[PDB]
Amino acid sequence: SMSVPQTKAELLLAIDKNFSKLISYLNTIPPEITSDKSMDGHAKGTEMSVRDLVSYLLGWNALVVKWIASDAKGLPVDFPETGYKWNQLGLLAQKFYSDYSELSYELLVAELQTVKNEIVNLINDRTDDILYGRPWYTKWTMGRMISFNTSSPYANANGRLRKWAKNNNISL
Ligand SMILES: [Ca+2]
Ligand SMILES: [Ca+2]
Ligand SMILES: [Cl-]
Ligand code: NA
Repeated sequence: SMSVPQTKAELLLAIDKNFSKLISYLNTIPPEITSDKSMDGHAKGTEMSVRDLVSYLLGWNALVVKWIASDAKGLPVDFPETGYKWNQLGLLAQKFYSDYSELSYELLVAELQTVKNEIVNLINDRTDDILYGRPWYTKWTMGRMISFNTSSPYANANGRLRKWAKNNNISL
């Protein structure tokens, strides 16, 4: 649907559309301002930087790749992550923050592009039946696990960046 992809084609489209927009925004923003803690954060009342936002996106995108790739190698997978429950997603996002705290904006953007390319490759190697035809992780399809961690967060990031750019001298 327009809300949540329900086919392989829709998933690829949402990724392509939302990521193309995101990368256009990330390539526009002067890197010199990407450490200002001037964006509203995920939890209300917090603040984050553009670099921090890229770090959060990278963590979710790397995670879904790790789930799929590890499963495909016949390895057990902890969801959402080893040591975390599904009601600890803020805590998990803070792991990403620490994981990537010393990485530059430029390296983060490059890494995000790399893992986005890898998720597209994983999708391309599969079919609609694999992605949407049956459950994969408990009640959820693989395709939904992918959009939940890629196209949906990309679109949220795009909206956050549009709002922020209005107060930071950036047209986009
Ligand atoms: Ca903001
Ligand atoms: Ca505050
Ligand atoms: Cl989703
Ligand atoms: Na989906």
